[PDB]
Amino acid sequence: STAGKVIKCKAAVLWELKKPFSIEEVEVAPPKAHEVRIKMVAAGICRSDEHVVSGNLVTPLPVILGHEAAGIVESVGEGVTTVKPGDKVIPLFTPQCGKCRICKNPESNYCLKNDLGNPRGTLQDGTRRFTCSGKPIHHFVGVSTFSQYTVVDENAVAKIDAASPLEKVCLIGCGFSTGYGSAVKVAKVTPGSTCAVFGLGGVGLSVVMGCKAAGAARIIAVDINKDKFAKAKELGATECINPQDYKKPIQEVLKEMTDGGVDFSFEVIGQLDTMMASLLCCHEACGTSVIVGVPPDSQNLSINPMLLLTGRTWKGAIFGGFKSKESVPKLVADFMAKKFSLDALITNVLPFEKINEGFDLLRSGKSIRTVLTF
Amino acid sequence: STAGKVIKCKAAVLWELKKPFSIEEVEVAPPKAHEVRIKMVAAGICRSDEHVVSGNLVTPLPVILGHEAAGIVESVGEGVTTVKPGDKVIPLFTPQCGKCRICKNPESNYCLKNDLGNPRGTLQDGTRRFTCSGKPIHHFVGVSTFSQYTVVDENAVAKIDAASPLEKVCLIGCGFSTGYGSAVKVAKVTPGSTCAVFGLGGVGLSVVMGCKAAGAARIIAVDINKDKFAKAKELGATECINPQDYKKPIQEVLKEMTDGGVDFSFEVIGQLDTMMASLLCCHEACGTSVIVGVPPDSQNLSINPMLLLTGRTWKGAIFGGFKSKESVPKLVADFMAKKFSLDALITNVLPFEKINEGFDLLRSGKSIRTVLTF
Ligand SMILES: NC(=O)c1ccc[n+]([C@@H]2O[C@H](COP(=O)([O-])OP(=O)(O)OC[C@H]3O[C@@H](n4cnc5c(N)ncnc54)[C@H](O)[C@@H]3O)[C@@H](O)[C@H]2O)c1
Ligand SMILES: NC(=O)c1ccc[n+]([C@@H]2O[C@H](COP(=O)([O-])OP(=O)(O)OC[C@H]3O[C@@H](n4cnc5c(N)ncnc54)[C@H](O)[C@@H]3O)[C@@H](O)[C@H]2O)c1
Ligand SMILES: CCCCCC[C@@H](C)NC=O
Ligand SMILES: CCCCCC[C@@H](C)NC=O
Ligand SMILES: [Zn+2]
Ligand SMILES: [Zn+2]
Ligand SMILES: [Zn+2]
Ligand SMILES: [Zn+2]
Repeated sequence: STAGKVIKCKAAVLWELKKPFSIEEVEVAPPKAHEVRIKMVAAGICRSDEHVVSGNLVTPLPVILGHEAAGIVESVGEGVTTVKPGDKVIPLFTPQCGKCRICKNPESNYCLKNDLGNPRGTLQDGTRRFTCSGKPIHHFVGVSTFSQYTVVDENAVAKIDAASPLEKVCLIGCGFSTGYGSAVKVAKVTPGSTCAVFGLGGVGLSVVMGCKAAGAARIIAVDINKDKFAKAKELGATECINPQDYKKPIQEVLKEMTDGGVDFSFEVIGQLDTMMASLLCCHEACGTSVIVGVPPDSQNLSINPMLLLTGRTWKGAIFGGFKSKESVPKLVADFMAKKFSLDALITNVLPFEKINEGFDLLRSGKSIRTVLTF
Repeated sequence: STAGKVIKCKAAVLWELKKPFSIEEVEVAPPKAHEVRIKMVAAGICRSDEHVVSGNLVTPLPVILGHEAAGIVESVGEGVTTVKPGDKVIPLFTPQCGKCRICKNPESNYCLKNDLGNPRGTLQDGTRRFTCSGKPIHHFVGVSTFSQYTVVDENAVAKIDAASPLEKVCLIGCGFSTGYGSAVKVAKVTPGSTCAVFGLGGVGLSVVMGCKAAGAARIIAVDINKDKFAKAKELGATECINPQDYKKPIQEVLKEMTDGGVDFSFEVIGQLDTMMASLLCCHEACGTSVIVGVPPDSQNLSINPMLLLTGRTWKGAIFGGFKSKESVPKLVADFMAKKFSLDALITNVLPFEKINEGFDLLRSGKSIRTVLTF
């Protein structure tokens, strides 16, 4: 048994910005009251993990990254009632404490227990459960899934269908839920409408899927990488455009294609130029622009408020606006009923040991989601 | 009769920025086939008219301003079907053509026939109906109500209850509907929510009324002029604060008062600093901030997109988001059914000829709405 004991296991540790992950042996303390230790089965590689490597998203180093994952509960601390050993689960980078102002508000999901805003790199009690040869190792957004075992707070873990294929449903831990929810729950795309989606990674394609589920008439997929277009069309895009092809700014291109602008635009890249273009490309009277991509820390846009006065809405969200713990089981249940499929988003499957290869596939533009198997 | 003939009458003309209006003898052409010539009865003085005088809102000069009004139809073009000579009517500075993409969208109201953004100062056929000593004068927002007679497009006039008191319901032609709608329709203020309203002029007080009607639990009225506070309390505000009383910026004061920020914030002034403060004072995870005020023509806000990414919604609207021609009769009918009262907003009544005194009252902070009688 490992229960009650310190586990020595393999993890991918980032010691320095802009450097490869190091496969280290690390020490993983057992779960305290209201904590859950998880044995990872599958972890996806998301651009947000790469934002930390590049220094675009600041969090304390050294760190174990990883936040899109599925696993099986090895054990639970005192007081835990919602999961138990052997349950299939998905760790929640956005917690759902169920008690804070935000958790009680039916329209919001950014729980006050998150470690996203001002990152400390700990669990909710303010300490770390990882050491690598006595040196302490920071957590990432409470979940740190690029390790064979991790420890997370009870309110940051969801119990899912016992029959769930973890190598696929890990995507519901971040990329798919974020993209799909940004369309169906944050934008609330109306049927018959026209949508523009900027960026066709795992998250952008899931936005395409959500717009299709919502009944959009037109979904205009925008990417500088034309290799992304075939999958975008497969998942419901009606047209694909590459900004590099044009002398005009892409917002003007989109407005001229759509009788003055789209009804719903989504920025799913994380760049200020495209966030501006996404806002400007939605119709000034009836358009809604949603920020999904995470911009580099603390860089500003110059905004003429006249852009909003005529009737536009500009908004953003974390995790597709889904309240994490109650939504994740439902989305997995939808997956099990084949309401949507995730296979098209999973381009590569590698053993955990090949994390760096999986990141290079992401940086190269060649992959959508690489899933790491433990 | 005057039907089919040029009418000679008086109008208040603005010949130059930052100068008084001049009461001039003008000639008003008969209406063309889908136009309506109206005899004015009552016109309100809105800050938006003063924005043109001060150069804050750009429009071609020389011009006849005025857009908040009620009157009696003198004559119609032959293709007119929705009003007749003798009907009471409110001119619509936002038209409702009933045909365009925006008019057919249930959620939007900024009809494509508008002369609001990028104004030409004409009627919808691109021509003008006013002359002074035979030389043309520009219209304002399609309506030009500071004149004893004006001509408007049919799609920019609503027929109202023949029994209604025109010296009161003229406010439904702008200030009241804009504020009220901004709360109930644009923000969709929810029962038990907290709201902050920046600016307590006729429009801001109408936002206070709307938040109260929607059942907000707290309505924090913000004004640098504390003489505006007693009326705000009368109309539903729970608290009134003056930013100048505090050592910290008003957004931080409001966040600390409201467990992290209001659910709905409204900027009802037209200044960039208060648009920023209003955005920042709504809660980062669940807040909605609405721009109502008209910003000055040449200025930008500096916005970090992270402000929206956590879950904020930022939007603007014209005329409270009301589809003008269908809504204005219903709001007049609500008034006649005693659902709300307008008397608190009307602080001064003056003859048309004393228009410059009415603007002086507005500029000195003394009035809410002055209504001019013809
Ligand atoms: N808000 C959230 O809850 C949330 C959650 C997950 C990820 N994200 C963010 O969403 C964004 C997308 O993540 P992903 O994993 O799908 O990324 P990805 O790197 O797989 O995909 C991004 C896509 O954008 C394209 N692209 C890059 N620059 C472009 C430009 N200038 N113009 C047009 N296309 C461009 C790329 O070619 C790529 O196809 C990232 O910023 C990520 O951090 C946000
Ligand atoms: N979007 C629309 O359809 C629409 C329609 C009508 C009016 N408006 C606009 O709404 C705004 C308000 O119109 P109004 O007629 O009520 O104006 P108003 O001048 O009567 O009132 C504005 C109030 O804001 C207060 N104020 C000024 N500066 C302030 C500051 N820095 N901090 C706090 N309070 C401040 C003033 O003391 C005053 O009470 C104007 O910009 C006007 O153009 C917009
Ligand atoms: C609020 C800033 C945090 C945004 C980045 C979150 C990211 C780690 N989540 C999923 O990819
Ligand atoms: C497109 C912005 C122009 C808004 C000016 C509207 C104003 C004239 N209406 C009422 O005050
Ligand atoms: Zn919570
Ligand atoms: Zn992610
Ligand atoms: Zn007005
Ligand atoms: Zn129209």
